[PDB]
Amino acid sequence: SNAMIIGAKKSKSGNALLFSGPQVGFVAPGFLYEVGLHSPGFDMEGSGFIGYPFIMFGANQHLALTATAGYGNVTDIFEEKLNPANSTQYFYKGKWRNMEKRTETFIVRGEDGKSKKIEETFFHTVHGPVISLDAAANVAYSKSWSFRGTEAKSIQAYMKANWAKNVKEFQQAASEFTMSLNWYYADKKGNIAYYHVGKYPIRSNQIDDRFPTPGTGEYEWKGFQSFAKNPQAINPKKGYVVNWNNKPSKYWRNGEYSIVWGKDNRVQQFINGIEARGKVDLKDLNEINYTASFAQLRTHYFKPLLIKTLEKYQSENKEYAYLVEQLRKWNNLKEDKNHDGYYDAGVAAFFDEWWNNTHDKLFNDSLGIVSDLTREITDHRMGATLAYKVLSGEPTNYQWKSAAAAEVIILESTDEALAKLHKEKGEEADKWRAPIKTMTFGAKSLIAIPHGYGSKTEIIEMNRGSENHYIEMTPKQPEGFNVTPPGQIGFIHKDGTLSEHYEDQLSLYANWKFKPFLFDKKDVKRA
Amino acid sequence: DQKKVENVTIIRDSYGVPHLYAKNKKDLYKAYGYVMAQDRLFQLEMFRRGNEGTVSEIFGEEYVTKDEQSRRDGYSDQEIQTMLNGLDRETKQLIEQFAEGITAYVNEAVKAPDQKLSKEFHDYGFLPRKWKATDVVRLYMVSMTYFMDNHQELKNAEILARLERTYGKEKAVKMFDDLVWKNDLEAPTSIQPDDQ
Ligand SMILES: [Ca+2]
Ligand SMILES: [Ca+2]
Repeated sequence: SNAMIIGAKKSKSGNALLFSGPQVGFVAPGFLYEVGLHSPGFDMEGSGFIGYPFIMFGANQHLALTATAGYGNVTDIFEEKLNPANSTQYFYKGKWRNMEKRTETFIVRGEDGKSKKIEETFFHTVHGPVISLDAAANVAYSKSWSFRGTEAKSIQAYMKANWAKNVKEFQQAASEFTMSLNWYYADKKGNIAYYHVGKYPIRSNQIDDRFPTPGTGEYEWKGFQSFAKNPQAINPKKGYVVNWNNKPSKYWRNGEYSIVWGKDNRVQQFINGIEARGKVDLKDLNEINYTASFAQLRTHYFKPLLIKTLEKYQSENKEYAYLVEQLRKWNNLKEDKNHDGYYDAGVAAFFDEWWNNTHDKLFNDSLGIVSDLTREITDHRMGATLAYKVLSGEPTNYQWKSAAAAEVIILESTDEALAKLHKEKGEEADKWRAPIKTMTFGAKSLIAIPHGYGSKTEIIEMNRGSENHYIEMTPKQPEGFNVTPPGQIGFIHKDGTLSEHYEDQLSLYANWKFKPFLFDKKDVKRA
Repeated sequence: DQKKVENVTIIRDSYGVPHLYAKNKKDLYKAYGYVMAQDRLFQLEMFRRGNEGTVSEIFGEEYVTKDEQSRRDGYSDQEIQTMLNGLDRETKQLIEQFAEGITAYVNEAVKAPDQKLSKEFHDYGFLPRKWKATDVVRLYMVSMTYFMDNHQELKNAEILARLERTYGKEKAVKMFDDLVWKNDLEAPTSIQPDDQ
C-alpha cells in the first residue's frame, strides 16, 4: 500500500493534499466499501475495508486520512521448552505448565453434496496458540500478538478517527490503535501528520528479536512502549510524507521482518516523483502513482549498474552498445500506452530476463540449498537490497562476490538474455516487446476463501492500490477524485444478471480516469 | 435515488455509492450496516465464515486448513463480547446498530430471496444468518489481522539452522546478517529523526 500527504508549502494551491493507495488485491465484489456518512457534526466520504463500520480512505469535514500496512513488530513466536515425559507440558517460571486444550469440529461439504465432520485439537500456552511443533527437539512454538484481545479497541480507535476534527483528536485516536499501521493526516488548516500506530512491546534486550524467543519465562514482554516512542511527526520540515510500506524512521526496527526495509526500496518511486518536482497538485500525485504502478522497480539501482558495466565494453561489442542506447532511452516503465497488448519498451523484456539471470547467478551456488526460504528475501517485491550491495561492491557481512566477480555475472547474464531474444525474436528491441501481464478482479481475496464469483474482465497488471483517493483540503471542503473498482454493488441476480454497478468502475481504473469526490450534499444529489 | 429507510435518508449516486443522512449516530450506523448488506451480503457472510472457520461448510475441503488456522488463532464469541464490553458504551452501541442494520437486510432478503439474495446463495443452497455485534468484530479481525501476522521468526530459525549445518556457525551468522539485517541505516524512511 502507498500513501502521500503534501503540506501547504509543498502544494501549489496552498492546501494540504492526500493520496491513498491501499493494496488489498483485486476482487469482485471488491475488498473496499465506499459510503457517505452524514449526521450532526459528522460528515465523511470515503471507503473502508468490507465490513468495517468506519472509513479508512477519504475525508471528513475537517481532515483527510489514509493508511498503509506498517509491518511493525507486533508478532513474536515463543519457543516453549516441553517436558520430555509429557508433550502437553512446557516449562514456564520454574514449573511445568499444562497447555490449554480445545477440540474444534469442522463440517466439510463433500463434492457429492453431503457433508463430513472433522475434529482437530488446538493447544495454547501462556504466550498464545501453538502454531507449530518441533517434537524431535522437545519444542512447541506459540504466537503472541501485541494486539491480542484489543482488536475491538482498534475498531473504536478507527471510529474515533472518523469523528476527529483536528490533530489533537486524531492523534488521541492513533494512540489507542493497537495494531501495526501507518496513519496519514491532512486538514484544511494546512497541517499534515504521520503516525506509525500500534502497541509495540518492550522486549528483553538479551534476545535476538529476529528469531523465536525462549518461552521459559526470563524473556517475557515487559508491557508496551508509550505512544510517544512510536514513529510520528506533525508537519515534517521536508513538507510531505510518502510511504510504500517502507521504514518509518532511521532507527525504528521490526525484528524478523527487516527484509522489507532495505536500501533498495520501492518507495524510491514516490521519493523520486516528489523530489523531481517543485510545488505539486493532485495531477502530479496521479502521475507519480502512474509511474509507481508500471515501474520495473529493479531499474532504479540496477539499470545504472548494468549500464555502467556495459559502457566499459561497448566499443568492441556492438550488442552492448545497442543495449546501452535502448536502456538509456527506456523510461523504466512496463506500460501499454497504445493498448496493443504488448509492453511498449522492448528492452524491458531484456532487463527482466537479465535481472532473473543475475539474481540466480548471485546466490544459487551459495543459497540454492535454502532458496525455498531465501529467494523470497533476496528477490523481494519491495527491493533487492543484498543483491544491490553485492553488485555495487558495497560492504556486506559475508563476501558473496567481489566487484570483479559481480561484473562477470552482469556480463554473463546479459549475454544469455540477449542470446535468447536473438534466437526467439531477433536483434531489434522492437521485436522483444513482451505480451502484457493481465489480471482479473477474481473471487478470492487475501483472506484466502471465496466470497463471490469474481469478474471476467481482464485489465493490465498494475502495482497499484486497490482504490485511489486524491483529496485537496480546500478552505471550503475536501475536494478531488477517486476510484473504487470493480464497482459499488457486488450483487448478482439469481438468473445470473450482474448488478449495473458490479464492475462499472473497472473501465475508470484501467484507463486512469476517476470520478469526482463528493462532499457537498448539493453535489451528491446531482451525481 | 433518495430512499428513506427509517429516519435516515439514503441518496445513491450514479455509481450506486450510498450517501446516508441521519439525525444521530445511532440511526446512521444502522443504515451503514444496512446499505453494506444490500450491496455485499454474500461477501459479508463469507468473510464472517472466514473468521469463524466455517468456509468448508460451503466450498469444501480445499478450505479446511484455512478454517483450522482461523480457529486456532481466533477467539470465542464470549471473548469477543468481553472486548465489546470494554469499549465506550456509545462505541459498543453503534457497533450493535451496525449489526442490526445488516440483520435488517438479512431479514428483508429471506422474505424475498429470489430478488434480494444474490445468486451465490441460490447456487450453494443456503441462507444468510442474522448478525451480532461480535460478528462485526469478526469482519475486522479476518482482514486486518492478515497484515499483522507472520511466522518469519520460524523461517529465520530454519534459514540459520540449514546454513549452519552446511557452512558452519561462523559463516552462517554472517550470511544471515546480510539476509535479515538488524537495521539497514540506508533504507528510505518516511520521516527523518529530526521530525519525531
Ligand atoms: Ca517478532
Ligand atoms: Ca503497447
